[PDB]
Amino acid sequence: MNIMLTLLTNVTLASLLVLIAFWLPQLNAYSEKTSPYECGFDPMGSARLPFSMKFFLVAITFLLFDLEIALLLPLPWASQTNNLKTMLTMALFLLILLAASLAYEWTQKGLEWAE
Amino acid sequence: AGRIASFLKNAWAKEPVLVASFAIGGLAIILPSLSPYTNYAIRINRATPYNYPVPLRDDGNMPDVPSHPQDPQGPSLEWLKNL
Amino acid sequence: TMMSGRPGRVPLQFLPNEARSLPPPKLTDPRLVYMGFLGYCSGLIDNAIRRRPVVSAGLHRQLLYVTSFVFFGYYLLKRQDYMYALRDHDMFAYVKSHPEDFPEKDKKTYGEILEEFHPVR
Amino acid sequence: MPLVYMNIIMAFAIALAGLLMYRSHLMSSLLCLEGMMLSLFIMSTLIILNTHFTLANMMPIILLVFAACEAALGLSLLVMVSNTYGTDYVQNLNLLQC
Amino acid sequence: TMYIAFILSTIFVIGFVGFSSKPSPIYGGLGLIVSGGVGCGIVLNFGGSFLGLMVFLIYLGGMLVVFGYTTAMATEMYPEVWVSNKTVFGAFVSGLMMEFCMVYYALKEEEVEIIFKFNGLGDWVIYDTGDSGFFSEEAMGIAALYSYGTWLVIVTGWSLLIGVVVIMEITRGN
Amino acid sequence: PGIVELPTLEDLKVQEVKVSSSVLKAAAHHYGAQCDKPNKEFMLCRWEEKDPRRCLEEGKLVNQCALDFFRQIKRHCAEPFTEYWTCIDYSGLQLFRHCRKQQAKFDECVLDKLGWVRPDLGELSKVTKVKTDRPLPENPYHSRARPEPNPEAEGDLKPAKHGSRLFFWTM
Amino acid sequence: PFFDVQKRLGLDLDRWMTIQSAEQPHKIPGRCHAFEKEWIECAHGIGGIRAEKECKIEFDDFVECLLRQKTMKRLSAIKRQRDKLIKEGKYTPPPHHLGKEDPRP
Amino acid sequence: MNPIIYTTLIMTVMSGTMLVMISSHWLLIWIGFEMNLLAMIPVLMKNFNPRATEAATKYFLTQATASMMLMMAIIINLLYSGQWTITKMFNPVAMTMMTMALAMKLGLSPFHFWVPEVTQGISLQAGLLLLTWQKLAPLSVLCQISQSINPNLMLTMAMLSILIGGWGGLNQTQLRKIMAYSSIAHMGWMTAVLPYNTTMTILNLLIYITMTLAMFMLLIHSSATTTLSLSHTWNKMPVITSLMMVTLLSMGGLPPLSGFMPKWMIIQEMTKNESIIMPTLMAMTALLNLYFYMRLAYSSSLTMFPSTNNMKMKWQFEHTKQMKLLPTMIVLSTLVLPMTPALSSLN
Amino acid sequence: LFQAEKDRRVLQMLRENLEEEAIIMKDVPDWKVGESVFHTTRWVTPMMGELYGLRTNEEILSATYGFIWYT
Ligand SMILES: CCCCCCCCCCCCCCCCCC(=O)OC[C@H](COP(=O)([O-])OCC(O)COP(=O)([O-])OC[C@@H](COC(=O)CCCCCCCCCCCCCCCCC)OC(=O)CCCCCCCCCCCCCCCCC)OC(=O)CCCCCCCCCCCCCCCCC
Ligand SMILES: CCCCCCCCCCCCCCCCCC(=O)OC[C@H](COP(=O)([O-])OCC[N+](C)(C)C)OC(=O)CCCCCCCCCCCCCCCCC
Ligand SMILES: CCCCCCCCCCCCCCCCC[C@@H](O)O[C@H](CO[C@H](O)CCCCCCCCCCCCCCC)COP(=O)(O)OCC[N+](C)(C)C
Ligand SMILES: CCCCCCCCCCCCCCCCC[C@@H](O)O[C@H](CO[C@H](O)CCCCCCCCCCCCCCC)COP(=O)(O)OCC[N+](C)(C)C
Ligand SMILES: CCCCCCCC/C=C\CCCCCCCC(=O)O[C@H](COC(=O)CCCCCCC/C=C/CCCCCCCC)COP(=O)(O)OCCN
Repeated sequence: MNIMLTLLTNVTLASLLVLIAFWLPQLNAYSEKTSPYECGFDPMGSARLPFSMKFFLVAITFLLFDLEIALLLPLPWASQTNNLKTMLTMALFLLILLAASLAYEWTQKGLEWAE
Repeated sequence: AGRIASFLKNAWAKEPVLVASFAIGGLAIILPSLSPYTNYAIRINRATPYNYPVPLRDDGNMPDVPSHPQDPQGPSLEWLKNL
Repeated sequence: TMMSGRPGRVPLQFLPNEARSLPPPKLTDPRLVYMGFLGYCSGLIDNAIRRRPVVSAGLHRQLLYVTSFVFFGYYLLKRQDYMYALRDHDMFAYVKSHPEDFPEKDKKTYGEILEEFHPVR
Repeated sequence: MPLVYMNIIMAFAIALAGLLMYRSHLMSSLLCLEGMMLSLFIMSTLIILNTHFTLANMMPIILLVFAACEAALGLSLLVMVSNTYGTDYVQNLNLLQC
Repeated sequence: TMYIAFILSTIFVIGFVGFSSKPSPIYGGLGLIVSGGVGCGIVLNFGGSFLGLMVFLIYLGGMLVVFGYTTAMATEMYPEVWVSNKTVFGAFVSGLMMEFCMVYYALKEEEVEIIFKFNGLGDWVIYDTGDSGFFSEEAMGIAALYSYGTWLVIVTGWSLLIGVVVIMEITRGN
Repeated sequence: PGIVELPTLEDLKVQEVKVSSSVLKAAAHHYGAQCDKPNKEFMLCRWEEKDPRRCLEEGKLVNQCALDFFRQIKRHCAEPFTEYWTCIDYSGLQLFRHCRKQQAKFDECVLDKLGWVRPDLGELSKVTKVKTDRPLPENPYHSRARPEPNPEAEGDLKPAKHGSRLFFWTM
Repeated sequence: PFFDVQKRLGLDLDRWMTIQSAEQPHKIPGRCHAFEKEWIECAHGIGGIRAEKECKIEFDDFVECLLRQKTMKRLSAIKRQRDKLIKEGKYTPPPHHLGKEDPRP
Repeated sequence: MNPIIYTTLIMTVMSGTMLVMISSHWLLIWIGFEMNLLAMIPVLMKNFNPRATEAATKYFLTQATASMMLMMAIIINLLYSGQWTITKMFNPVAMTMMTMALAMKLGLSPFHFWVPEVTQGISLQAGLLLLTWQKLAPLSVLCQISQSINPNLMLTMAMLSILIGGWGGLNQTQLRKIMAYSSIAHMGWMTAVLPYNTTMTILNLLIYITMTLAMFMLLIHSSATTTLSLSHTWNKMPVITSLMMVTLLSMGGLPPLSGFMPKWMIIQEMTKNESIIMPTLMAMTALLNLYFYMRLAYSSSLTMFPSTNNMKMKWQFEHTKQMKLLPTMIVLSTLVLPMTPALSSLN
Repeated sequence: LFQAEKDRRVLQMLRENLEEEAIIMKDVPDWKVGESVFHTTRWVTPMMGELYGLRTNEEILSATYGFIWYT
């Protein structure tokens, strides 16, 4: 309830700022003013063409490591259990496997960008 | 031992970050199995009363179960008080 | 699944202890001889595929083929006999314990039974 | 059953129908595949939280883990297809015939 | 009542309709992010704050990679929006109409689908009267992944490591 | 499948304990030490009977013990207790940590006027035993008779008669 | 199909998580722990066919606790009748149902 | 691909299948399916080319959709029962979802096209592993949940699989597509017997796996992936063609070969349940499979096709790598009819 | 003490709900007041609408969302 009211207040304030921005000042638009900016010269192609991503493997590894951090997050509560030895073994197991994944990718050159 | 010393010297000059990382990880793996306070942590986690201590029906043959909380029978946290 | 989940069944047990009370298959069992024949055929096919003399080459290899087939065949026959004996045991137990479902019937002779006659002409 | 379960099951059905009806892009179908697992996660956690199945609260996290493993697999296959053909169009996956 | 969970469920279905009508991966990711946030809200209302925040965070991270990949792999000269194409707009309107019809029928009467029977009443009605104390049941059950569920941790970690190996092998080429 | 039987509104009435959570928390260890017997009896009844309608008298005895305890406090240590729970009430989390002086005065007052010893650490959480006259619930779950188990295997194992009997195989 | 390695070796890999009446952390009970316990103890050792034939009462109570369909039907019927009665002014809610009372602590 | 990586991927595929076959929990079974698919995709993409990439993409899409439907069925079953143990499913809708998902994973019609497409796309070793192991797992799940299977749906999909496999194999000339349609027909037979005797399902699985292994290993030995490529094998090593001919005769169900035992036992078992029309239709439809097996046998061993001139150098050279258990698979796929009553041991 | 208070409060709410049900469902042809939906006679905890069903929206919202919405 309170969080919803806060979110509504913030979004309303931002929208009001946009509305004031687009209606208060004097407007004068023509084709040259609204054309895309490429440092004074017309763009040769289009900005919607494919843009090669030289770190494509690191993004997938980031997805997997995001899973790893999601698994690791409930650790502060897991340390309140009586099975401390088992919990410690499992936490260290997960972190060692994550380290092994990082080392394997590093040695197999998955962290290097495409040329 | 000479090969190990040379490897450690070379790594400490080229990859001090990795040397420190592996040292910290190895100490994190090994030390808990040697510290005598791991069992203390286990006991402290056990001593925490999250839920209600449901009493037991007295059969007249429960000498180790206290009748009142302040009776001598039952677990004591005197070790935890001075810790 | 008929005999899966049978009471007292130990999982992953090829031959339980109760199977020891059944007669073991004879070493001259025709089924064991057929298993040895299968092993010999496998050895001959192995020689043929490897382009060795089919009948003469690899006598040790052919002997190992026959021996392995006979060994596994003996144990397989033991398990098969145990399972069939178990099936008969369960069937007889059910028949005995459900007499109203399996009642004896009065036997009439063919002098009392009337069967229609169909001439062939 | 309350209407919340109806809405979540309808969301799963919509995401399933989206995946089974390709348009041009493999990436769009990968997004449709990711949404199905989001609906599964929401349905599972709504069921588990309502019945107080305490030990089952770890199941949705494993669900998310294998979800993003599948997403990683799909992205890898998509980059291989895009390298092969220049576009992620599913029309180019026609070399093999039934 | 206030029908907060029902409204959120409707918004969830709307976001699903969007990214399933599939205008283009940019707007599909936008709709999936909206759906993830709304599902976080739904499960927060139902009780799982950790689970809601985790699903929202995981999908926010996941759609970041999708944006970079559609900028490189799944882009065209004129990316399609819902009103740009007739097929996309038709699918979007069909999904919206089906959702509106289901909502109206459910609110007016106890709607029994061809698959399941749904009763129009309170999500607050279906809840439990009892309460926990001085701990979170969801947090304890999730943290039980390490004391309990040793097997699950093993298979999950092995799957993640094998996934790293697999994504390395698939994109090897040659 | 039957009419749910509920206590009437007349026998659910009892003299309430009309003090706030801060007042209850201030006099919490002394309360747990002084009224242990009725509270433990009520808790044992609740966990054995698994039915609120079967332990109403125990709850009324709990209320009576609490009222007597607070009347004993009121007759002797009204001012130190008032200062203690006024200190406790200010804190948002109602922390014992911030009121160790007013708590000291209250403990001194109850130890002298009433001879009360505050429990040590780990004593109220101990599992104690209760002497009760109410019989042990024989069927608290209202279970039915369990279905009879299937008969076990009997007799020794004999070889299959005539073998497999699979078509023409004679073994 | 099913190689019961867990039963053979005495391992516990997922049986701890199969049911909601098993050992839970901090002894947190399930919503329908009693009903699941009753159904399981009824159906134990008699097989699926006999369990479905004979423990149907326990299973129906379990499913009713799980989903609350009959209870929701009763609540909806009472609500509809009360709304119809107050539509014609034939029913007056009590002040304690209207919010003019002091509830119990 | 490094040999260590390849063997660890094979180990992971087998680990996923074994997790499926040993787990008593639906979540763990789904985890096993996911692990199997994840480690199976690179095995398909081992020999990198556009055809292999396309086959892997189609396989991944099909298996991901099946896994989504399977998890939905699991969740729906949990909603109405609160049970995670794999037993008879408590909701007919969840059972239908699970049946469709497992049929899609197996390749039962009308979920079959990916089977010929992927089998043609991938190499011979990949096709062998795919067929055998990826039929091994979902059939285990189905055998566990057989008692809640809808007989109408299962038998409909089975008969469709038999008919479609027969017709597709009739049309194809590519050996991998022929093997895929044969797989579709055999899966149809197995799932047709499934709602009555899981023991007969397992027996047919074992015989089919033996025959498929023998045929695929013979193809790898001859290095022939088309009909005309196989037509040149008689001029280099005529023994392999004869062994392939007898294996083809066995796979067609001709007595007294091993392929007749599963059909015979399944027909008997279905007859015990007062089914006559279905056994008769299934028996009559397999003649299409026999026809295209016989057509393949005509081209390879029973006739001599023209050869080329470098076959003389091929004569001069000898096969190096030795197939493991190939003679055993050839013998077990043709000469185990007298050992039929061992299905009790299989029970 | 809180367990006893909770039991008394729940029983009182159930009893007054039963009285109101008797007042309301009086002309219904086939309706038994207070009839259970369970075959067993064992006590079953009220769900949420058996207590706060015939009560005000403020009370219902507080009971069902007050803890979650309190921040
Ligand atoms: C013996 C009767 C067996 C009956 C059936 C039993 C089950 C099968 C037997 C097991 C497998 C045997 C070995 C197969 C490969 C053979 C290769 C070969 O050349 O072999 C020649 C070989 C000698 O030649 P070599 O100098 O070693 O090498 C020359 C090159 O191989 C020269 O090679 P190549 O480069 O000239 O190769 C070209 C040739 C290559 O052709 C072959 O290699 C033909 C054989 C392989 C085809 C598949 C064989 C069967 C596999 C199981 C399938 C089911 C079988 C039952 C089917 C029933 C319904 C039909 O291809 C063609 O000519 C193409 C045109 C024909 C194609 C269309 C016809 C196909 C017929 C398929 C079915 C045949 C069934 C009977 C097979 C009998 C084989 C001996 O002789 C044998 O292998 C004879 C068999 C073993 C005899 C052992 C005798 C021991 C001592 C006496 C024991 C007396 C009884 C004991 C009891 C105590 C008494 C006192
Ligand atoms: C979508 C948002 C809804 C909620 C809005 C909540 C309040 C927003 C507060 C922020 C305001 C930001 C702008 C600040 C002021 C400066 C700009 C300004 O004055 O803009 C006003 C704009 C100014 O027009 P403009 O386009 O020339 O704006 C440029 C202004 N200068 C020159 C200063 C740069 O006024 C209008 O657009 C309308 C002018 C009169 C014509 C009326 C036409 C009819 C429709 C409206 C009247 C009501 C009709 C009722 C009947 C309907 C049915 C027939
Ligand atoms: C070794 C066999 C090799 C062949 C088979 C390979 C199969 C894969 C490898 C499987 C190895 C693990 C099997 C045993 C799992 C143990 C599960 C559980 O029973 O043991 C735990 C004990 O765990 C131990 O601490 C060690 C766990 C194993 C540590 C990691 C070793 C496994 C590495 C696997 C590498 C990845 C390969 C797997 C995929 C192929 C429980 O301890 P506990 O505290 O009482 O539990 C508390 C529960 N309470 C609260 C109810 C009481
Ligand atoms: C105490 C110290 C001593 C211990 C001794 C060891 C005890 C036995 C150990 C067994 C090996 C360890 C486990 C390894 C895996 C077990 C595999 C096997 O042993 O299990 C049996 C399985 O045995 C095999 O099924 C039999 C193999 C038969 C092979 C031939 C099949 C018949 C084909 C018909 C034609 C035959 C042609 C001739 C063939 C050569 C039964 O296990 P079960 O848990 O219950 O299976 C559940 C699935 N079911 C119920 C559907 C069956
Ligand atoms: C095993 C228990 C610890 C558990 C895990 C430890 C935490 C996580 C650490 C692993 C993360 C990934 C590690 C990756 C290791 C290999 C990566 C690699 O390839 O390194 C190479 C190889 O370089 C090396 O030297 C390998 C690192 C060797 C360090 C290991 C030493 C082990 C130390 C053991 C304890 C010693 C205690 C000494 C204490 C000193 C004071 C702290 C250099 O990289 P470049 O490609 O050259 O950089 C890009 C250039 N364009």
